[PDB]
Parts: sequence; C-alpha cells; structure tokens
Amino acid sequence: LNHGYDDDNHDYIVRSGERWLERYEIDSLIGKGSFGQVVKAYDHQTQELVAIKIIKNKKAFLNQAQIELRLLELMNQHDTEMKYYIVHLKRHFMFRNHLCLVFELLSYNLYDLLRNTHFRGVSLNLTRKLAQQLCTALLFLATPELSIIHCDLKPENILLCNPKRSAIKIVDFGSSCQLGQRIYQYIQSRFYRSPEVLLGTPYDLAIDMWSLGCILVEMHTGEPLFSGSNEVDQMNRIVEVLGIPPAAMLDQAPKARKYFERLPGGGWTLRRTKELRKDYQGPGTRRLQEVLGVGHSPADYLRFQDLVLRMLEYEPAARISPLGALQHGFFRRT
Ligand SMILES: COc1cc(N2CCN(C)CC2)ccc1Nc1nccc(-c2cn(C)c3cnccc23)n1
Ligand SMILES: [Mn+2]
Ligand SMILES: [Mn+2]
Ligand SMILES: [Mn+2]
Repeated sequence: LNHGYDDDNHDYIVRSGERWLERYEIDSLIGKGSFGQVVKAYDHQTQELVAIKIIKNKKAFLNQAQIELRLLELMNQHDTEMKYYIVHLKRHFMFRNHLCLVFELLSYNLYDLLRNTHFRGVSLNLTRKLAQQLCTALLFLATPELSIIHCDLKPENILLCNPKRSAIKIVDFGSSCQLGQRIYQYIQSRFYRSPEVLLGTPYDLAIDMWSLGCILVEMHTGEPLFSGSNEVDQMNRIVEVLGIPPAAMLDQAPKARKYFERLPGGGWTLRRTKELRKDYQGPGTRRLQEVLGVGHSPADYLRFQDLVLRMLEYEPAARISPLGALQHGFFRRT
C-alpha cells in the first residue's frame, strides 16, 4: 500500500469521480487482469471518454509494460491501413506510482457479444465478418518490421468499436513480444494456449493463429472449444478433438512426457492419468463436426470447418498463415 493508494494486489484503488492531473475523471472499472486495471475515464480537456490502463505498482509489471508501450508506439509509426485494427495508445503518463496508458474508448468485448446471445453463438455471417478482421490484424502483426506475437488473443481482448456495428479492434499487448525475442514459457490464456506452448517448444506468430481458431469456434457455438482446468487437462481436451500430435513435434518437445508416453513400436499415446475424464473415448473422438453441431449454406459450414481445422494444425509450420486464412474460400467468392 503506497500512501494508501494501492490495495494488497498493488492495484490502484479506483474511486469513481476522482480527478487525475486536473484532466481525467475516473468513471468506473472496465476490467481487471494480471497487468492491473482498465477504467473508463472522461478527459475534460478534449471532452471525450477514454479508457485508461493502470499498470500494477510492481517493478515486474512496470518493466513488462515498457515493452507494451514500445510495441504500441511501433505499430503506430507508419501510414498503413491495417494498423486501424489495433486500439491505439493516445498517451502514457505516470500517476501515483502507476504507469497509465490512455486509449480511445471502445464499446465492449467479444465475450459481452456472446453473453448477449445467451452464449448460443453468433450467426455464421457475423462469425465471418469478425474472423476476416481478426485474420487481417494477424497479417498486420506478421509484417516483418513488427513481427509481433500478441500472446494473449482471447474474447476479452477483442473489442467492438460500436454497439450496432461489427467493426473490431484488438487490445492487450502487455504480454506481447517480437519474433525470436520470446521471454516467457507460460504464455497465452489457457483455453487459447497453443500446443507448442503447452509442449514447451519454440513458438512464433503461429500461436496467435491457434488462439484465433479457438475463438472462431467459440463465436459460432457460444462456448470455449477447449476449456481445460490446467495444462494437462488442456492437452487432453485438444487431443480429444484433434488426435495425437505428430511424432516430429513430440520428439523435440521438452514437455512431451507431461502429457504423452511412448509405446514400444507404437509411437506416442496420451498418458492415462486420473486427470482424464471417465467418459473419455480416445483421441479424435470429439469430432469438430459435432462440436459445431447441427451466407449460411451447408457448403458455407463445410468451408468454415475447413478453415478452423487449418488454424488448429498442430505443427506451427503447417498451421495456416494470416494471408492463407484471408484467401480461404470461407471468405472469398473465388
Ligand atoms: C466501456 O468500455 C468497455 C467495457 C467493457 N466491458 C467488459 C466487461 N463487460 C461485462 C462490460 C463491458 C470492455 C471494454 C471496454 N472498453 C475498452 N476500450 C478501450 C480499451 C479497453 C481495454 C480492455 N482491456 C481488456 C484492455 C487491455 N489493455 C488495454 C486496453 C484494454 N476497453
Ligand atoms: Mn512515449
Ligand atoms: Mn493479457
Ligand atoms: Mn452451442
């Protein structure tokens, strides 16, 4: 607790109506997370609402947000069209021992959109609109000069610009890194965590595409595709849909043995611990066709499933690229 401004988690104690810097009036809490808090604030100088991300008062979180700041400014440097899929940082300042990042205020997040459907999912047409924008934001991050791995793609970090419009932007580069410059082994939110991160292998921009494949299914069905309770359970649920990962991946995977075991002359198989639910039927027995259930032709559903399976390829080299996804027949008349 610093002068009484911080709670026990080193989060700033948000008080509605408080005035900061004789400029910002705090209205309400938007969200909490590992990083800290996001608040809705009124900028009295410009007479506009903003969102303010208040980083936790910890050396570690302060240090990690230096990176997030640098990456946000990098993504704003040039006059590109693609950069407008990113919520852009208006400014940053220090306030009572907290680094504060000011963003344009958006309306709500993709989890809110799903809850408004009673978690039944959105139409295939809206899933398509959202997916093509998300693929484009990934194409942008893959630009060589950026080479940014978002590392925390998930519904909470995908915001709708306007309540009656399907435009989206992405937020939360607080765990992002650039290619090769990976600096954490336990990354991504668990439901959206890729096999290579689960397996401890070197990861690259493809981990975001894995997340995106998970998200598109959730958008359509209303529910997370792989809602694991821990990493072993996360692997188990992935394997139940997509089968055993390829031997070339498991052979070079430091944590292969956390989930899998070797059969003499039988390759790799899932370790059968008590973490496995009793009704578990085997690898690939929860077909994606049945998860999806029974612009909306049955051919459109088959194209959607095809795109999702290319996003959920185990081998990152084999997983569809942002450009490949954009050229996929799910989106394109040709
Ligand atoms: C009223 O505005 C919002 C309301 C909500 N909520 C979410 C809960 N439901 C129940 C209500 C609606 C969610 C987002 C917004 N707006 C908004 N606009 C800009 C940035 C951010 C932002 C969110 N996150 C996780 C971030 C992480 N890093 C940086 C920036 C952000 N959020
Ligand atoms: Mn700056
Ligand atoms: Mn995050
Ligand atoms: Mn459903």
